[PDB]
Amino acid sequence: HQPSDTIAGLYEAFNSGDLETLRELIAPDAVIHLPGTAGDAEHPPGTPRDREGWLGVWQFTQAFFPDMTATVQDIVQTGDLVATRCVARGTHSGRPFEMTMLNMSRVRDGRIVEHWTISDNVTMLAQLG
Amino acid sequence: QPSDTIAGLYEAFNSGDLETLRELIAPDAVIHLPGTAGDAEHPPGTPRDREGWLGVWQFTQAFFPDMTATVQDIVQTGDLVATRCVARGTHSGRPFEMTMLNMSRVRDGRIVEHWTISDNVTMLAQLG
Repeated sequence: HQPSDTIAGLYEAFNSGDLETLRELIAPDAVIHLPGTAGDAEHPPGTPRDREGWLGVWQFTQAFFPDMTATVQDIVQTGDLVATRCVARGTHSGRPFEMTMLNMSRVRDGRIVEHWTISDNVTMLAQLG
Repeated sequence: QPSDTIAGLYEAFNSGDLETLRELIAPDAVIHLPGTAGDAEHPPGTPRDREGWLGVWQFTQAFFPDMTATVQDIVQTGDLVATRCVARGTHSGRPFEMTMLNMSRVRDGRIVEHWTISDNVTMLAQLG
């Protein structure tokens, strides 16, 4: 049950802003598949990022939603693959939101080497405006 | 096994097999669809039942008639199965590949709870 612990540790580390732990738990050359909403001028929607590309997108999103946190609701493991359902909770200008996130991660030697994630952005927008 | 149920579900969606879909999904299943599947009558974040889900899926089938969903990775622990799928098709001569992530609870060989989200923005970018 080591891969499960890695992924639980990842979301803890994102919530705390713990860069050191993030960089231990994610390989520098990990293949990170972010959703099309994270697409931009240099990286069109289908294009994988590396670790620091992912942490860059995370930091941008944190600037807009400084109190956003992720809590793991379900976790399943088979071999080196871990899938998770999380709920991202925050407020925008004092109005609370709850958004589902689904993730799939490959873990090797206690580090993330591949990750897919998608968030329910439309449901979150509906709750705010 | 729960893995077999979920593999059978995506086969049945690909073939348009309503009878098998209704065998594999309980009528009272709790289906958490993304906000994109929200509607005037069903606001975003409201769960649907089976027939609500099959209603949304039938619209999506009619809109992308050559789209298929293929299970790429599947993980199982107890009654929970998560899957990563790729939805592939050519729509009006433009090819597309979009990731889908799903999580299902299976009980007595039927889906009783399901969460799904698709990478719609990536798909739209590939078509326009």
